[PDB]
Amino acid sequence: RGLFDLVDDWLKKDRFVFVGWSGLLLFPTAYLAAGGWMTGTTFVTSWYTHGLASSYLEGCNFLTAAVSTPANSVGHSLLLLWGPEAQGDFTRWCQIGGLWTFVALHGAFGLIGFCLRQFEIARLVGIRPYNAIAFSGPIAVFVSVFLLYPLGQASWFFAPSFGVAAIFRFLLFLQGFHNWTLNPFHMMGVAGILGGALLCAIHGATVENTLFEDGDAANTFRAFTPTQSEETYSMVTANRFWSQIFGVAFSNKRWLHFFMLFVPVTGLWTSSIGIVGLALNLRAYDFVSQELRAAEDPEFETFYTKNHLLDEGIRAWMAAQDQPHENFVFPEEVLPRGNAL
Amino acid sequence: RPFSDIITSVRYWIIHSITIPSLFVSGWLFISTGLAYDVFGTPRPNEYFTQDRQQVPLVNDRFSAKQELEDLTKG
Amino acid sequence: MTASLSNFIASLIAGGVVVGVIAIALIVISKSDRILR
Amino acid sequence: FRWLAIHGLAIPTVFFLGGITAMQFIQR
Amino acid sequence: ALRTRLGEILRPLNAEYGKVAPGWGTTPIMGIVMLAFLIFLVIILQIYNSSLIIENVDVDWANGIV
Amino acid sequence: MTGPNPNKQAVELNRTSLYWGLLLIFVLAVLFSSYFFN
Amino acid sequence: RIPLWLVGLVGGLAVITMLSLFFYGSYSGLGSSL
Amino acid sequence: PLGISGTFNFMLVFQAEHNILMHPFHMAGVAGVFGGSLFSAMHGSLVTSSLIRETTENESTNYGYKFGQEEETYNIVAAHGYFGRLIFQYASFNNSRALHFFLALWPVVGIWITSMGISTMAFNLNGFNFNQSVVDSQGRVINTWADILNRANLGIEVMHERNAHNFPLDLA
Amino acid sequence: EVQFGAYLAVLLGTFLPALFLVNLFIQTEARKAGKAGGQDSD
Amino acid sequence: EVQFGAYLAVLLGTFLPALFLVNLFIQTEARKAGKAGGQDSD
Amino acid sequence: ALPWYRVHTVVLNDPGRLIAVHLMHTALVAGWAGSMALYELAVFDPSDPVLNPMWRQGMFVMPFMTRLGITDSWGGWSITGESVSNPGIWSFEGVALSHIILSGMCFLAAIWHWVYWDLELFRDPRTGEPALDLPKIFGIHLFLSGLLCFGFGAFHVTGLFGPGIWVSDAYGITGKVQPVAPAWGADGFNPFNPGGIAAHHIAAGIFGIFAGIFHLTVRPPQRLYRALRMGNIETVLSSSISAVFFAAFVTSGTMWYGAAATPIELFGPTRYQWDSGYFQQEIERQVETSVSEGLSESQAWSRIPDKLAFYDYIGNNPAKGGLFRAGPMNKGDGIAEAWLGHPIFRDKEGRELTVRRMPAFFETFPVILVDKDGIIRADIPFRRAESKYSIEQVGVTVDFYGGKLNGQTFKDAPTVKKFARKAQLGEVFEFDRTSLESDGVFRSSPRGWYTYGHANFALLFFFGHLWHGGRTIFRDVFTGIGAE
Amino acid sequence: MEALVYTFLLIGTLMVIFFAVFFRETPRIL
Ligand code: CLA
Ligand code: CLA
Ligand code: CLA
Ligand SMILES: CCCCCCCCCCCCCCCC(=O)OC[C@H](COP(=O)(O)OC[C@@H](O)CO)OC(=O)CCCCCCCCCCCCCCC
Ligand SMILES: CC1=C(/C=C/C(C)=C/C=C/C(C)=C/C=C/C=C(C)/C=C/C=C(C)/C=C/C2=C(C)CCCC2(C)C)C(C)(C)CCC1
Ligand SMILES: CC1=C(/C=C/C(C)=C/C=C/C(C)=C/C=C/C=C(C)/C=C/C=C(C)/C=C/C2=C(C)CCCC2(C)C)C(C)(C)CCC1
Ligand code: OEX
Ligand SMILES: [Fe+2]
Repeated sequence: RGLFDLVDDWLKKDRFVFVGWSGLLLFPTAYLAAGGWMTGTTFVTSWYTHGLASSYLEGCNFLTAAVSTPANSVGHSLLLLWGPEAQGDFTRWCQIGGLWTFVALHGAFGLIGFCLRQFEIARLVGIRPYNAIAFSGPIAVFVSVFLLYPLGQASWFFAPSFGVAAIFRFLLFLQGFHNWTLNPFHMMGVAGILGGALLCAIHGATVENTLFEDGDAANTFRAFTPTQSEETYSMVTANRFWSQIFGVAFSNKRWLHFFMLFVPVTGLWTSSIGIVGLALNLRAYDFVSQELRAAEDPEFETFYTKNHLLDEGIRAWMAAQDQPHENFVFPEEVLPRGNAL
Repeated sequence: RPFSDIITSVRYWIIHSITIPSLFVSGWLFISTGLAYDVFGTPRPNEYFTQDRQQVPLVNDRFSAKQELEDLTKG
Repeated sequence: MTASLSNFIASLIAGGVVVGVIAIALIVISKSDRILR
Repeated sequence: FRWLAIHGLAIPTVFFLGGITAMQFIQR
Repeated sequence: ALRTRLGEILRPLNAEYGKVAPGWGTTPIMGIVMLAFLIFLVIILQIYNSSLIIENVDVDWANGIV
Repeated sequence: MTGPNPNKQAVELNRTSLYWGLLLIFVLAVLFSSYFFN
Repeated sequence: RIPLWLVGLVGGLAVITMLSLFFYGSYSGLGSSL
Repeated sequence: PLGISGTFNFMLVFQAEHNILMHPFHMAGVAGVFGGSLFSAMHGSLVTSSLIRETTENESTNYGYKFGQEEETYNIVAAHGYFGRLIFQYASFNNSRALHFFLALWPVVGIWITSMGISTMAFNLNGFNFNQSVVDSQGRVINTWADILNRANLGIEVMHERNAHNFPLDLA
Repeated sequence: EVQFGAYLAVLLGTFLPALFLVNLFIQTEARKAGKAGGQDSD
Repeated sequence: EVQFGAYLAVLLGTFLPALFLVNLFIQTEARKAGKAGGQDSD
Repeated sequence: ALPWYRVHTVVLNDPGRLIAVHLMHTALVAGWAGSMALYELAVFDPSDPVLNPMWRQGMFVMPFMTRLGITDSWGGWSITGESVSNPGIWSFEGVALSHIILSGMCFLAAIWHWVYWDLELFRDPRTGEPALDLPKIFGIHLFLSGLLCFGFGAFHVTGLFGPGIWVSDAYGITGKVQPVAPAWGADGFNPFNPGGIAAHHIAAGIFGIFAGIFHLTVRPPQRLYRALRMGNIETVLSSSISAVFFAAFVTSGTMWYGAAATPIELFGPTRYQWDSGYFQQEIERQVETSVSEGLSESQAWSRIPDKLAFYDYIGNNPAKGGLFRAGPMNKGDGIAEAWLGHPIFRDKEGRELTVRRMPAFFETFPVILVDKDGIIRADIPFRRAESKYSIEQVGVTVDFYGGKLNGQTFKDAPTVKKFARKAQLGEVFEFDRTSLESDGVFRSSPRGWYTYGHANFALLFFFGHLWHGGRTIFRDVFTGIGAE
Repeated sequence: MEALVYTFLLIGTLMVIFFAVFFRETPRIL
């Protein structure tokens, strides 16, 4: 009837890719985060920001290419193309590291626009919105690492660059400087990721091994029409199996599939709380009862004090080349070496 | 129209037998004519270091960062 | 009135036409592709 | 029409692969 | 269903329930306010970020009067 | 007083969800104790 | 009309000429440490 | 070491001496458990989304499943039409058997491949090494992200077992 | 030297929430024994 | 200087027996609501 | 038959007990703030507000009382140090005891509002079922918050009828509660301008007064009443949470980066005052002007206050603490006593060597002595065998200036190495680590803890926006979906 | 004195594992 109704009926039309209202936020912003990454890893260097090479023009393969974080002198500037740093020039915008905030900002509005996509399709199909709530897990890892972690730090420079090996140094930068593995929020996150991979490997292998005979063929994939009301696997058998192997087992398909949602997602929320606590440098660095004892008793050694000496090697050896803006000129005689290494 | 009925048709490969080589070679000429080093400011292998500047160039200012990169890219 | 303030309002106008040319093109095509009752 | 949906993703992809094959033959 | 003396005063404030303005109403007036408040939040963030420089406005610890 | 509330409900917790919630507390007690004792 | 398996054959060996070209330039040109 | 801090002594020393992160079999099992926790929470949400009304709003959602029943407890056509619009139509498994097989394939193949990464790195066939790989025409080494990753490996290598070594190369 | 307020953190972090979850189970079984009407309802 | 095991004596001497006596009251009211058969038995 | 995570949904269709519950959360919040502030006055020690301020003693809610104009206490001490004969009612003890009395009365009112749940006010006069007119309830409750915003900015802040805001100078030396006149220009959006706070709550209070005048009279459209589900009460909760974590990123933001509403005399310095050398450059600037006015060097450093050098110290950085270490910052290394002075390192050649300072990342950092141009001149070597820059070779002597070591010179390598290690930690202080059993590792300021809670809270409330929000829109299908 | 708490948490965790396996609410059809 009205003008709003014609636009509402056009976006929600059955077509190849469902656009909806949320596609106006997703499809422009996701196309430019992805294309900003493919351009930045192919053409744009890191020679002026980090003093590296992170492009395909500079000989890096898929692994050692990245879209890199800007300089520490930029601080937390948004680095707009028209801004006071770039001033409209495209070429000087790329050399300062403007594509990285271009990827991260238009990417953050892609994950907004993709989670709104999951509320919109669920309302048209008419189902409960648990996909949009389980996808809030990965939103809490993008925001609290690519956004909330460099905000608490000195600049955008201490953020993960969007490249394969550039994530890998961020894994190593976070052990030596922060002792991230000791943090109980990672420990509750590893329990959800390795726990979530566990549940789909079991529920994959128990459904597929309690199937009913619905055909004479040896292939069991053929014997399932999608619109049938009979269940395709014996729940009573699978309960009787695991009650004797493992001792305790699900007797509820509604509780089972909810539990496959809770376990992976909670590991992304609990691990997201800790990385917000490392923006503020509130790290779980030491057990002081272990540290006061190892100072007074020069014979008491645990595995825990062995990890601190591994972190002095990370804090001293890479920090010269890690942070060229700070100009660490270490002598050879201050770098902690071991015996004969 | 189904997708597999498109690519098996001849009229599809009539059009895209011209457009694919005319677009792949334009991606070749975008590099071999040295154009990609000037749009994105990526250093050529000749020009990581210069005769004067023998260190690693860094930006060291918030607001005159455009002017400092005008310095480090002339020589 | 500064360099930074004049460039920002120009981006705000440029942010209006990006929303604009998407919106103007979307109203016109929504007239032609209406669904039969 | 879906010619704008695919070719927004495929016309760039062949253009960048025209550049990635050219960078294999570039040396110092 | 217990009449109290304070309940008698506030009763016309709750006596309406679910009356609507028919049509689109004041919705286009609201969006012009929401478009305006979106521009307001962008501006005061960019002042704070030093990505929008205003003359005689410096984002630094200033001498409050003692 | 006034009348009885028609919104009275009952709370349930089966034997299954007891052992989840017990094990949830003890494993969080195992995990976070070492940091609290410091 | 073209048989579909001919299409996946010609495009499939075209990818091998693209991939093995990329593993070629790991040992020559830039990024080869020569 | 059978412990918790002993595990991270094991992982870091294994990084300096073998470079596991660049090895493509740790790469094929990070994809196994990131993918595994994806398809876990992606399958577990689409079942819980499309549950059929069998309870009231006062009692629990889970009590609409009686144990050993023969009726299907969720509209599988509903969750197929949702994911058939969330990405596109042809990327959705209508077959629930082939769906519940892909949940068992992806992690298990990812951990078979990974556990034969530790095995092939037990015999000192390490991961990739792209240190000093990018040079200018003059021949000076241009750093990459692998060179920054190398300086993290050199810090752990010169500090692990700080008294056990006597000779310049950790052969063990 | 350990913090002596951590004993109160842990042993009340165990007992107070775990004794809570026991109570929701005991009154659950009492309502089921309450309706059932035999030998235990009273 | 006080004994640091007295905090554990008092605060568990309060809470553990007092949370016990709460449980015997909650299951008492659940049995009474269990037999009564209206809106709360379930 | 409710699960344990749905026990508090019996209050959905009961407005009379919706208040008694919301009064009980209020009686616990107010009883916390009273009993927290009573706990802090038993712990606070006003012996030296220069080297032991309230932000060293872990005072959390106490910088929120002194921010809005409370300096005196019934003991007679003050945070400004000036003595008082009588603070009257509103002191630290008067506020703490009044948030308790408010808690006891919101407790008793919630017993009333729970028992007498059946009031005619909450019934619908057209159907009889318990209803809340959520558009006009929003008009009333927004008009009230327009008055309390405009009333705060015009009277409490500007000092018309109030004390005003704690203001300070640029470098945290002088600070006092005073009325603040509003700054209406573009300078009001400078967040370090305290006049912008007065101009905000006056301006935005008026907008909140006359939005309640709008949202009382004008009823919602038919479209927006159905689209935003304004008959349901959970669309209030879905969108109130969105207005609450959004507020919590802002306050955790402006606590962490600093604002005029977060003075560094109450919460402590930010980390960006250590990274940029905000106090190192200032202490030198008050010496560059002193030496230029014909002075000896030790008389120039003696003019520097002990408070100004106390901010130039890495133990006051909030980015140095840890998470599971607990207590005040005085548990870190002890209560500071005096300033040991400013050591100046000179070699046997006589040039000036500055100790390279520890960044906030590094827990451990090698002691490095650098001259004016960046050349490494001396250090303390890890490997003592092949040593080429040791202090024994270079012959570095230390010279103090100001503080209690005013004119002294230590020349041997045992003593110079002891002062070279403690000079990378900012300034050099004498502490008292035996009063609180100070173990020897740095803690965090209340600036650091406030940013921790209210930014981990706001991330959790983002999940509550998606849960309670998707529960509002999808309300007809939460028993399940129909198979037809 | 400190390790006594850690031992009580560990064997206390193994108690509720024992009761969950053997005293489980046995599910029944009909
Ligand atoms: C403004 C705050 C607010 C309010 C008023 C509500 C209100 C409600 N929520 Mg909601 N929620 C919120 C925030 C809020 N929520 C946030 C931030 C999240 C994300 C974590 C959620 C996630 C959420 C879910 C997932 C669910 C609800 C549900 C409910 C309903 C019943 C609550 C219940 O039974 O819990 C009863 C809780 C208990 C008996 C014990 C909980 C014990 C907690 C976990 C630890 C102890 C709390 C601790 C002392 C609090 C410290 C204070 C801290 C908040 C600062 C009710 C309408 C339920 C619902 O939809 O109703 C059908 C439901 O399933 N909420
Ligand atoms: C006379 C005019 C006047 C003046 C001088 C001020 C002055 C001020 N206003 Mg105010 N205001 C006014 C009128 C005025 N107001 C009116 C009429 C309204 C309408 C009612 C408002 C509404 C308003 C709001 C809503 C806010 C202000 C704020 C401010 C402060 C700006 C400086 C600052 O710290 O912001 C810092 C700037 C921001 C915090 C930008 C907000 C953008 C958010 C944070 C983006 C991120 C959102 C996202 C959910 C976070 C998670 C993402 C994460 C990954 C980063 C300052 C006190 C801000 C304030 O109180 O902060 C202390 C603020 O948030 N004003
Ligand atoms: C009778 C009124 C009254 C007064 C005068 C005080 C006074 C005080 N309280 Mg208290 N309090 C009260 C009631 C009161 N309290 C009640 C009823 C409660 C229970 C809820 C509390 C709970 C409480 C706590 C928990 C704390 C205090 C604290 C304080 C002290 C500092 C206040 C402060 O910094 O808040 C700052 C207040 C704010 C930042 C509120 C901001 C409001 C947000 C931004 C509104 C935004 C939404 C808005 C409505 C949108 C519409 C805007 C529209 C105009 C356009 C101060 C002495 C603090 C203290 O030191 O305790 C000893 C403290 O931590 N109060
Ligand atoms: C030699 C081998 C013999 C078998 C060894 C036995 C060990 C088995 C472990 C018992 C699990 C008990 C947890 C109770 C859990 C409980 O009782 O759940 C009972 C639950 C049954 O659910 P139903 O379908 O009955 O529930 C339907 C509804 O009522 C839901 O409330 O079973 C499961 O879901 C358990 C599956 C996950 C199993 C979780 C195990 C996690 C591993 C243990 C982690 C702790 C180890 C800590 C050590 C420090
Ligand atoms: C940045 C930017 C921009 C742009 C954007 C865009 C437009 C982009 C796009 C782009 C794109 C979008 C890109 C793409 C790329 C692609 C590629 C380059 C691909 C490749 C591939 C490959 C290489 C793969 C491989 C393979 C194969 C082939 C088969 C088998 C398998 C495998 C996987 C191995 C703009 C203008 C806005 C401006 C601003 C900035
Ligand atoms: C009756 C009455 C009264 C009284 C009152 C009182 C005395 C009050 C008190 C009150 C109180 C005194 C209260 C308190 C409260 C508190 C609270 C409520 C708290 C809680 C907290 C929480 C629970 C938290 C938690 C946590 C933790 C612990 C850790 C970390 C995390 C968190 C934060 C979560 C009077 C006489 C006046 C009047 C008449 C009547
Ligand atoms: O033992 Mn255990 O860690 Ca395998 O590397 Mn050689 O050995 Mn000893 O050093 Mn390094
Ligand atoms: Fe399944």
